[PDB]
Amino acid sequence: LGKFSQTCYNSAIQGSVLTSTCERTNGGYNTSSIDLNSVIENVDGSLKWQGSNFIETCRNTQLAGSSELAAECKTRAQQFVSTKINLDDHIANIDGTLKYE
Amino acid sequence: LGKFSQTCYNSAIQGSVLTSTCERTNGGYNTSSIDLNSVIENVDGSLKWQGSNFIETCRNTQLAGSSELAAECKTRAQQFVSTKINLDDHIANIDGTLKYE
Amino acid sequence: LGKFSQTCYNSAIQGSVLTSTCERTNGGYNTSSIDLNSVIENVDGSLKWQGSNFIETCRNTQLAGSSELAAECKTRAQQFVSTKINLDDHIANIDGTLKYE
Repeated sequence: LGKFSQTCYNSAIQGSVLTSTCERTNGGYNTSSIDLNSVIENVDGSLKWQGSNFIETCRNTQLAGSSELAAECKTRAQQFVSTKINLDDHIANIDGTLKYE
Repeated sequence: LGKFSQTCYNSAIQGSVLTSTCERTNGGYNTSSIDLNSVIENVDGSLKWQGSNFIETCRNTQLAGSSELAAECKTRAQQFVSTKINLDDHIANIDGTLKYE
Repeated sequence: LGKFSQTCYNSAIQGSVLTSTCERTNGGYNTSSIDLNSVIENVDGSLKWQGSNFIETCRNTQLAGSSELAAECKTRAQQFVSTKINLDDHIANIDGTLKYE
C-alpha cells in the first residue's frame, strides 16, 4: 500500500505539492506531481490522512441520548493494489528440489 | 468546551444536520441548526472531529529524507509543535505517475 | 535462508505455483515445483509470509525479475460498522445559537 519512494527518485515538497521521478511498469522514468492538500489535514497539531465526507459513506445518522451523533459508517473502500514479495526469503534449492526453510 | 446539551432541548438529527432549541443568556429561547458535515468526518469506519487545511494552518513544509512530510502545525490551543507523516503510507507509483490509493 | 534463485534457472509462476530448474549438489539439473498458496497471505493488499490462501484474493500473479512474486491484491473488504461521537465535545450554545468552538 503506497510504497512510492521505493520506485521513485528526486523527490521534493513545494508548499503542498510533492514532485518525484517514478519508474514505469515496463522501463523508463516519468516525472509527476500530486497536491497533498486534499488528502492530508491538521488534526490537533498532528498531520494525518483525512477521512471521508460522512454523509456519503455512512447510513442511518441519528441522535442518541442528548448529545451523541450515531451512524453505521463504512471502512476504507476495497480496491486492487500492486504488491511484491521476495521468494528468496524462504524458498531454497535443496539438491535440485525446491522447498521452504 | 461545547456542551450545548446542558442548555438546549428537543434536539434532532436529520442527515448531517443538528437542530436544537437553546436558552438565550438573558431569558427566552432560540431554535437553530448546524451542519455537522463541515466539522465531522469518517476515518476508516469511525466518526471524528475534522482537522484543518494544513497549508493555511502549518508552517515550514519540507520533505525529510525519503518520504516524510515534515512541518510545524498549530495545535487546537494555537501553539506550534513539530510533526511528521510518512507519505509512503498512501502515495503510490502508478505506472510512472504519483497517485493516492 | 532460501535464496533458490542464484542457483536455479528458468523460473515461472502459474497461479500460486513456482516451477524452476535447479542444480543438484552432485550432478546436473532437476525441475521441481512448490505451491505457494499454503505459505503466503494477502494482508490488506500486501503479500506476506506467516499466513496462507493469498490466491483467492489476488489476481495476475507473475514472476518479476528472478525471484519476486508480483500480484494485484484485494484490500480489506468494506463493511458497515456502528459508530458514535459526542457532540458536546465542540458544539456550544452561544446565546441561543448552536456554534462550533
